[PDB]
Amino acid sequence: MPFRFSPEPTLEDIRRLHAEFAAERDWEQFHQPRNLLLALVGEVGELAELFQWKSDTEPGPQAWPPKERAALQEELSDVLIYLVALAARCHVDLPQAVISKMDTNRQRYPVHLS
Amino acid sequence: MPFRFSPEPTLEDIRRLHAEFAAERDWEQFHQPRNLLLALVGEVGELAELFQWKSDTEPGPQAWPPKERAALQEELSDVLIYLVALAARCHVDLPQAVISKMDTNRQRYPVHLS
Amino acid sequence: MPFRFSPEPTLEDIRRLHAEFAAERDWEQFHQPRNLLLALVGEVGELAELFQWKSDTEPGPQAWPPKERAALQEELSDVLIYLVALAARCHVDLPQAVISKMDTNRQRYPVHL
Amino acid sequence: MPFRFSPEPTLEDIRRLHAEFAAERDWEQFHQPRNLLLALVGEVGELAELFQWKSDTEPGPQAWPPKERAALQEELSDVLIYLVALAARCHVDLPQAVISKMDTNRQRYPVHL
Ligand SMILES: Nc1ccn([C@H]2C[C@H](O)[C@@H](COP(=O)(O)O)O2)c(=O)n1
Ligand SMILES: Nc1ccn([C@H]2C[C@H](O)[C@@H](COP(=O)(O)O)O2)c(=O)n1
Ligand SMILES: Nc1ccn([C@H]2C[C@H](O)[C@@H](COP(=O)(O)O)O2)c(=O)n1
Ligand SMILES: Nc1ccn([C@H]2C[C@H](O)[C@@H](COP(=O)(O)O)O2)c(=O)n1
Ligand SMILES: [Mg+2]
Ligand SMILES: [Mg+2]
Ligand SMILES: [Mg+2]
Ligand SMILES: [Mg+2]
Repeated sequence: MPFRFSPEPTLEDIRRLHAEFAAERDWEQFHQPRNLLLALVGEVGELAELFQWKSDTEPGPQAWPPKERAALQEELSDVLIYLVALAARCHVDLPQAVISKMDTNRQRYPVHLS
Repeated sequence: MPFRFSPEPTLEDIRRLHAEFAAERDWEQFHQPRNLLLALVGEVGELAELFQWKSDTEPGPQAWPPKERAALQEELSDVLIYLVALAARCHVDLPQAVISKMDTNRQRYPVHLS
Repeated sequence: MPFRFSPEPTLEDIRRLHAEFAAERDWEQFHQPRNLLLALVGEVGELAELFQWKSDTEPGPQAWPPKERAALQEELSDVLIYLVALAARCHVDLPQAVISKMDTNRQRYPVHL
Repeated sequence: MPFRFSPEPTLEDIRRLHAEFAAERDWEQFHQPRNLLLALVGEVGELAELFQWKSDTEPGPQAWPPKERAALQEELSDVLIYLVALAARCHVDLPQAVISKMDTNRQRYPVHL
């Protein structure tokens, strides 16, 4: 059956949620751009660890066991949360940046040359 | 003045945009989970390169020159695009995964213990 | 007091040690190039975690506390071990590759500029 | 024909070579621990880029074409050079740390299990 994401939360919603979470704990001081970037790298590491010993032939993530699916959800989420936090801290409008990048991607790879 | 993201595109919008982009070029074959993960790692590398030689004291990303701001927008976007693609390819509902992770984050770090 | 690395183990020594370690456990099957690369990325993550919340002003790694020095030693080592394993699995002569790269680095960055 | 690394350069040799390279260009200022770490992450990205679109079935890195072998040598080397630089900047004796980690690895993964 066709797979889709839920319509919410949006990236703005996530930005706002993370900002409130950090503000309640007085963590703004820890959230400088290079801290957030290094935290992002750490979470990408954790995500990679889930895949590192998977063979070419064994079942893919759609079929992993419950505890492994849970970990996968969690690490994908941790990466997104820091990416949002980082983008916001740099005053980058991430949704609109993605539109611009996708337009650039189309120009670099025209369908008739691929 | 207060900074916010635009309300669109949503993560579902980005998922759909990337899927159409890949489908037009017959790239589904290249987009297996471990390919997407390695591409994500590559983009995180490019993002890190923008920050690597910045000193502690010099101005932050909010004040970088136009070409550096453009690169920053682009690499943040490339990371998000592959993260979305990866989540979708694993049938993870990324927005709802983030809600669950944020709830877990609150439980691990109660405000009165921090 | 001048800082230096110890003269051993060499990269070849590390290669041989890791290969024997893996061979004793019948782990050759797990050590394909893309597995090793992803494991390397994981260990780079662990290394980054040690630095992620450090401020500009607090003490630097030369002065970290004992437990943090120990963790730093361990994660730097984990990165090196997988890098060696990956290079060896690809039949790349890593020490000689480094010489070649350093030569190229000199050319790209002339001293007078 | 057995695969081995060359016996030189050693990690100490690489340390000394990189330190002189940086010192000649007055780059000590750029080489703070977190700069070196981020540069390392960048080079791990470049390494990953070489592998990212490879299929399961096409030839593996032992059999890659000449230009791809050259790139692989270079990116493996870039990762090693920054790892050495970072370890040295933190006054970590990387060869001896690796021995300690390998010992710990043996304990965590006993051969009989
Ligand atoms: N200083 C911190 C600590 C945690 N988190 C949030 C974001 C991640 O989703 C998660 C990571 O938590 P941990 O590093 O405890 O696993 O918690 C945060 O934003 N800032
Ligand atoms: N096989 C590919 C090649 C490119 N891209 C898209 C996603 C990134 O935003 C950007 C990366 O392009 P490049 O690797 O050419 O810089 O293009 C993709 O989804 N799949
Ligand atoms: N399949 C494995 C598991 C572990 N290790 C070694 C290399 C690292 O130095 C350390 C990583 O162990 P862990 O992932 O248990 O921390 O042990 C290895 O070579 N291959
Ligand atoms: N500030 C710098 C710039 C370059 N390099 C060296 C280490 C790497 O092997 C290579 C990276 O160069 P580039 O980033 O120009 O590819 O050159 C370095 O040690 N310090
Ligand atoms: Mg995590
Ligand atoms: Mg990019
Ligand atoms: Mg480790
Ligand atoms: Mg490089």
